[PDB]
This record gives sequence, C-alpha cells and structure tokens, in this order.
Amino acid sequence: LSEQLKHCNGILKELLSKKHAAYAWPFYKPVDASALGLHDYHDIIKHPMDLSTVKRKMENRDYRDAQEFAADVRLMFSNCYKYNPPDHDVVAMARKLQDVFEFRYAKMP
Amino acid sequence: KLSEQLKHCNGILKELLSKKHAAYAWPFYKPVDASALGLHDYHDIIKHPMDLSTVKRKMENRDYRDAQEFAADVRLMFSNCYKYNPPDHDVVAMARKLQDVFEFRYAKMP
Amino acid sequence: LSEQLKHCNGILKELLSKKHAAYAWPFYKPVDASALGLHDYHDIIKHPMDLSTVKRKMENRDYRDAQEFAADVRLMFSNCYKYNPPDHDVVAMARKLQDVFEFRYAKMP
Amino acid sequence: LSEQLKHCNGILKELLSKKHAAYAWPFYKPVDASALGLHDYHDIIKHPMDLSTVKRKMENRDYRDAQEFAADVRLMFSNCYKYNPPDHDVVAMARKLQDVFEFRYAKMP
Ligand SMILES: Cc1cc(F)cc(C)c1Oc1ccc(C(C)(C)O)cc1-c1cn(C)c(=O)c2cc(-c3cnc(-c4ccccc4)[nH]3)oc12
Ligand SMILES: Cc1cc(F)cc(C)c1Oc1ccc(C(C)(C)O)cc1-c1cn(C)c(=O)c2cc(-c3cnc(-c4ccccc4)[nH]3)oc12
Ligand SMILES: Cc1cc(F)cc(C)c1Oc1ccc(C(C)(C)O)cc1-c1cn(C)c(=O)c2cc(-c3cnc(-c4ccccc4)[nH]3)oc12
Ligand SMILES: Cc1cc(F)cc(C)c1Oc1ccc(C(C)(C)O)cc1-c1cn(C)c(=O)c2cc(-c3cnc(-c4ccccc4)[nH]3)oc12
Ligand code: NA
Ligand code: NA
Repeated sequence: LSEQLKHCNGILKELLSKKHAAYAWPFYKPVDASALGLHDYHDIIKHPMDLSTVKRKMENRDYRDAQEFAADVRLMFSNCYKYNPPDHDVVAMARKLQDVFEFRYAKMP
Repeated sequence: KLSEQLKHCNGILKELLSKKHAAYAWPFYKPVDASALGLHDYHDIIKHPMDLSTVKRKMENRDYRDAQEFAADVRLMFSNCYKYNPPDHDVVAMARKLQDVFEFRYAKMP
Repeated sequence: LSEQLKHCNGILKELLSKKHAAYAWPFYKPVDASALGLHDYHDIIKHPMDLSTVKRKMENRDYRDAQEFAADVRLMFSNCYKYNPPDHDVVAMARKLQDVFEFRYAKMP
Repeated sequence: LSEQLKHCNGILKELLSKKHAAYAWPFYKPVDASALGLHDYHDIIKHPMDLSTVKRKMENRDYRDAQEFAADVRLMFSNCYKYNPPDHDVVAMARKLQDVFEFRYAKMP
C-alpha cells in the first residue's frame, strides 16, 4: 500500500528530526569503518545499513511494503548491537532511537 | 531436534523468563487479561495477541522453522504493547527494557 | 578476484578525485529531484545510481566482480542519457566522466 | 611534491591514522550541519574545511607550500572553536588533534 509507505516516510522524517539528533547522528550515514580503522567491521557486519540508505531506497521506491522498510531499520540496529560491546555509547544511542522507531511503526494504520 | 540458531533462541527465551528481568518482564508472562483490566477494545485493536508463554510452547513443540520466525513473534509481542498504549504508560517503559535485552542477545547469535 | 575489485576501487577513487570535479560533481550524490523541481525523475528512472552509492556498495563488498561494478557505473551514465535531452550540460559532463571510466576500466590487469 | 609538502603529507597521514581516530573522526568529512539540524552553521562558518578536503587538495597537488597546508588545517580547527561552546565534546577533540598537528608541523625540516 502507498498509504503504508507514506506512514514509513513519516517515521523516517521523525527519526531524522532535530529532537532525536543527540542519539540519531551515528545512524545518519554508513559507519565509516575504513576511516575509523575498524579492520573487522565488514567481516562481522555482512550487510551494513543506515538512515541515508533507507531514505535513498524510499526516494527510489525500492520498498515493496512497510515490512521491507522495518527489516532495513531493524538491520541497522541489529548491526550496531552485533558489532559493539554493551557499554559503548553507540549501543545506548541505538536503543533510544529504536524505542522511537518501534513505537511509531506499531502505530501504523 | 533444535538447530544451533534455535538453541540460541531457546537461551534468549530462558533469559527473558529469568528472575533477573522479572521487574519488567512479568506483564509479558501470560496474555493481557482484558476482562480484569476493563480493556473492552483490546481485542479490537490487537488482532494477534502474543506473550512469552506462547513463544515457549511453540519452541517446546518445535513449531519454529528458524530464528527469524522466533524474532517475529517476540517483536509482535512488543509491537502489540506499543500499538495499544500511550508512550508514557508504565507497561511501555517495561516493554522497552525487556526489548533491549532481547535485541542485544538476538544480535549476538552465532 | 580481490585483485580486480582493488583495481575497481582505484577507478572509483580517480572518478571522485579533484582533477575530474568540473564534470564529476553531478554524479557525486543522488539527483536531488525535489530541489531541481523534477516531478517525473523517479517515474522515468526506476533504478537511480550515483558514485556515493557505488562507493558504499564497494565498502560493503556487495560487488562479486569487476563486471558488477562496471554495470552500476554504466547504469549511472545510462540514467543520465535516458532522462535528459542531448544538449543538456549534464549529458556533456556524463560523456567526459564516462570517457575517464571506460579508458581506465579497459586498462584493468 | 616538494620536501616540505612531502612532510605535510606525512602529517596528514598521521592525523588520519588509527592511533588518533578517537578524537580525529569528527574532522574526517565535512560537518553535516543539515543532518545535525545546525541551521545557522553556514551563516557562522563561511569557509568549511575538513581532512577529506585537505587530502583531495594534496592528492591534486593544489598546495603552493607548507604555509597553505597549515592555513587549511588551522581553518578546520578555528571553524570548530568559532561555532561551538567551550564545553562541547568536539572542542576537546579538536584541541587533542590540533596538539598532534602543531607539534609535527613545528618539527618540519
Ligand atoms: C557514536 C560514537 C560515539 C563516540 F564517542 C565514538 C564513536 C567512535 C562513535 O561512533 C561513531 C562515530 C562516527 C562514525 C562515523 C560518522 C565516522 O561514521 C560512526 C560511529 C559508529 C556508528 N555505529 C552505528 C557503530 O556501530 C559504531 C561502532 C564504532 C566503533 C568505533 N570504534 C569502535 C571500537 C574500537 C575499538 C574496540 C571496539 C570498538 N567501535 O563506531 C560506530
Ligand atoms: C504493567 C502495568 C503497570 C500498570 F501500572 C498498569 C497496568 C495496567 C500494567 O499492565 C498490565 C498489568 C496487568 C496485566 C495482567 C497481569 C492483568 O494481565 C497486564 C498488563 C498489561 C500488559 N501488556 C502487555 C499491555 O500491553 C498492557 C496494556 C495495558 C493497559 C491498561 N490500561 C491501558 C491504557 C490506559 C490508558 C490509555 C490506553 C491504555 N493499557 O495493560 C497491559
Ligand atoms: C549539471 C547541471 C548543469 C545545469 F546547468 C543544470 C543542472 C540541473 C545540472 O544538473 C544537476 C545539477 C544539480 C544536481 C543536484 C546537486 C541538485 O543533485 C543534479 C543535477 C543532475 C544530475 N544528473 C545525474 C542528472 O541526470 C540530471 C538531470 C537534470 C535535469 C534537470 N533538468 C533537466 C531537464 C531540463 C529540461 C528537459 C529535460 C530535463 N534535467 O539534472 C541532473
Ligand atoms: C563530536 C561529537 C560528539 C557528540 F557527542 C555529538 C556530536 C554532534 C559531535 O559532533 C559531530 C558528530 C557527527 C558529525 C557528522 C559525522 C554527522 O558530520 C559531525 C560532528 C561535528 C563535527 N564538527 C567539526 C563540529 O564542529 C561539530 C559541531 C557539532 C555540534 C552539534 N551540536 C552543536 C551545538 C550544540 C549546542 C550549541 C552549539 C553547538 N555542535 O557537531 C560537530
Ligand atoms: Na567492457
Ligand atoms: Na552542511
């Protein structure tokens, strides 16, 4: 449904909005593993995902339905939990942004 | 009878049911008692109720095809809670704390 | 071959280099159809491609071989030719950058 | 590259190296002011600068001498000090990276 993907577009705009910027910013663009010297990042994370990639896929009309959109957003969070120790700042930030995502996604008509 | 991935999923379920998480897991142990709570619209809004006892029985019955089906049921349980409730309800805060345990352990699956 | 994709990474770095910026810049990021007022862009171009997308796919190890890399770079140029009239400045820039790409790609060991 | 610009290239490689990544990463690419909701960033900062811009200029042989290189690196730090309050994490990181830069630059033959 166009209606479902319109709601998904609204969720993405919320995740990218200034009120969430203090915990969303690590997810705005791909993790720059090369720049950070994370030589194992692409060994451990086979399918990187970030909000810019989700936005481009939405603009390109690449999502068949809301479930495909949700799978990419959850992949982004799962990658973060998979790669990082539980006490890293970025894990606390992922959890805060995921709470926003899961709540808005659950309210989809 | 359980695959390596579904054995890890069984370990996650045992953790979600364990005493250390009881202070925020207990609302998810059994079905939402809509009658007792006076929730006359609960089953109008939530078409597919799910709780940890349902997931446990499906695991014991070997009803899960793979880890993704397990994760879908656990996320359905949390999504039902977010769908029905306002964001400031105590049960939503509890759902978020338990979901953080689930998502972290699920992501670390060999 | 790792060797082939290493050469492809060298080609991408050349396409992104300052010496080609005068004709490469329209290809650095996805076409901003909203900003340009291009209401039909995503109706006509079903599979957008740009050098930032190619770079992310390379870093993610999404390319199986040099041929898959070349197919995405040629898709980027083909989208530009498909959407635009032959006298548009962006078509002249696409041709100049494609000459750099085709020449370097042909010289691959 | 001249002898002095070869030393400047060695400084750039050090600033981009893994040992400094914990405080260098905010300077790797242009500040994404739009993504962070910093609506006034380009009103306050007239000449953005970052290590990727310096690296592209160095690769293109655009620096006339070591002083032009030093001016761009100091502009990057000055932009950070100009825009930010003194207690922001990014200001502490700028100071740590600038200490590496100033020390190595001073030792240039
Ligand atoms: C969010 C965050 C806070 C912080 F204080 C330091 C870092 C490095 C940090 O994470 C990032 C900062 C910048 C970027 C850019 C913009 C360069 O792409 C990415 C991250 C980052 C994002 N995500 C989603 C991660 O999962 C992740 C992991 C790491 C990381 C960096 N260093 C480690 C690390 C190093 C040694 C041992 C174990 C982990 N892990 O950095 C990020
Ligand atoms: C955890 C919790 C704390 C609290 F202070 C009040 C309630 C109702 C609460 O949640 C439950 C308490 C008991 C039970 C029993 C054991 C009787 O089944 C269930 C819940 C409960 C669990 N789940 C998973 C829910 O999604 C949910 C929703 C509600 C609920 C009750 N009232 C509301 C509500 C109030 C105002 C506006 C909208 C919804 N929502 O209660 C539960
Ligand atoms: C390069 C260039 C020169 C120019 F004079 C005018 C434009 C629009 C132009 O192209 C772009 C300028 C900016 C951007 C941004 C940065 C906003 O994303 C994109 C383009 C651009 C890139 N690509 C790859 C294109 O294929 C394309 C097509 C168009 C375009 C805009 N208007 C037309 C057009 C006009 C009349 C009839 C048919 C098409 N075509 O703009 C771009
Ligand atoms: C380094 C750092 C730590 C942190 F906890 C939060 C932020 C926002 C941060 O800075 C950045 C994080 C990500 C990025 C990306 C990769 C998105 O481009 C950039 C910065 C960042 C880099 N530089 C060089 C800055 O000067 C700057 C300033 C800010 C910033 C964000 N918010 C403020 C601010 C807040 C209140 C009053 C004034 C300024 N300043 O963020 C950056
Ligand atoms: Na060919
Ligand atoms: Na900006």
